[PDB]
Amino acid sequence: YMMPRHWPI
Amino acid sequence: GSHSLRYYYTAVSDRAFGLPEFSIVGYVDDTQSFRYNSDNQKAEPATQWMKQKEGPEYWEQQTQIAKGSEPVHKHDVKTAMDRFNQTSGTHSLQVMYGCELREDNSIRSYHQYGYDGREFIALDTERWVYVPSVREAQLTEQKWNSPEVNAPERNKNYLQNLCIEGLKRYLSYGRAELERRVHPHVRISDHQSDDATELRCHAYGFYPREIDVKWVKNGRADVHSEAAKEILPNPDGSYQLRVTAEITPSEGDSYACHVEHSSLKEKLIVVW
Amino acid sequence: ISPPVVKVYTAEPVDFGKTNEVICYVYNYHPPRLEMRLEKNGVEIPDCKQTDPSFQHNWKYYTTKSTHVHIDKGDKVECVVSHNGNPSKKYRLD
Repeated sequence: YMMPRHWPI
Repeated sequence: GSHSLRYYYTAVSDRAFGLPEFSIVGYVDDTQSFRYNSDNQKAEPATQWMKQKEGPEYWEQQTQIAKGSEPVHKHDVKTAMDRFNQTSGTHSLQVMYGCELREDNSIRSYHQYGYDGREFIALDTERWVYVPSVREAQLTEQKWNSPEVNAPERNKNYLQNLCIEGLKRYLSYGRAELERRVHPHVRISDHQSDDATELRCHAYGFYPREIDVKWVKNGRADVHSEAAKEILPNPDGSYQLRVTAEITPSEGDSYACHVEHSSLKEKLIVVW
Repeated sequence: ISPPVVKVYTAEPVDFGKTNEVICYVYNYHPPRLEMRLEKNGVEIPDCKQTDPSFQHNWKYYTTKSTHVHIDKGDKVECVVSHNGNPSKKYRLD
C-alpha cells in the first residue's frame, strides 16, 4: 500500500 | 538477507515527451511491481506475478491515493520554486520512501523530498522529526513538525505497519520468482592482437544481480583495465557483466576467468 | 545538471545472421527530460519498448529501451539519445 497523501510543503 | 518495498515519485513543472506531469513507480525489492502516471490516472501492476493476486477493491483503493497525491505535488513544485525565486524554467520534485524488513523482526525506513537533484528535507528515523537540508525547507520543517499537523507520527504509523504489512504480503505473491536462482552462461573472446592481446570475459543471464569475475593468471589476480563493475540489466530479471584485461606483453601462459556467483561452488574458464 | 551515461548492448553475445535483443541503458542523468531511439544504418527500429524512468538514492534517473532486431555483418546499429532539448548523440553497439 502507498502513503496517504502528505501536507502541501 | 533483507527485503524492501519502496516508492518513487517524480513530479515536474512543465511536461515533456515521455514524461507526464506526475508519475509513480514502486519497487518490491529489485522488481518494479507498481506503476502510475497522470495520463490515464490508474494504478497498475508492472510484472506478471502481481497480476490477478489482489482484487478490484485494492487497486481502486490505490488509484485513489495516487489521484490524491498528484495535485499536491504539482502544487509543491510551484511552491518550491517560490522559496528559491524561480519564474521561468522547468523544475522537478522527487519523493522517496520505503521500509526494509530483515534479520529477525528488524524494521528500517526512510522518507525524503528532493527539489531538483538536491535533497530538500528528510525524516530522522529514531528521533521522528523532519530535518531540512536547506534554509528554504525551514518553513516546511515547521508546518510538518507542528503538533497540529504532526506528520512524523502519521508517517511513522505507515512506515512501521502498512508498509511492512504490504511488503510481507507482496513477498508471498512473488515468492516463487524473487529468490529463484538462474546462473551464468560465460563466453570468452579476445579482440585483436599486434603486441599484447585484449581478452573479454562476458558473463550473462544470471540472477541475483551479485557476482564476482576476475582474470586469474595461473593462481594470482590480474589487472583492472578500465570500467570496473558495470553490471548491466537485461529486460527480464537477468543481469550481465564484461571484464577486460590487456595482457601478454609477450610471454603467454594460462589465463582464466574466475566467476563466483550465488548458484555455484566456483566456476572457472580456460584459454584458447 | 548531470549528463547521461549511455550503454548499448545485446542480451546474449552478438550473433550475426539472426535477431538480437538490442538494449540501451541510460542512467545517472538529471533532469529527467530524455528522448531516446535505436536505429540500424540510420533506419529507425520498428519495435519500440521502454521501461519507466525511476531514479536512484542519489536522485539520478535511469531507463532502458529494448528491441529484437536482425543483424548481418557490417551494418551499424546505434542508440541516439537526447537530454534536456540538446542535440542528439549517437552510440554504437559493439
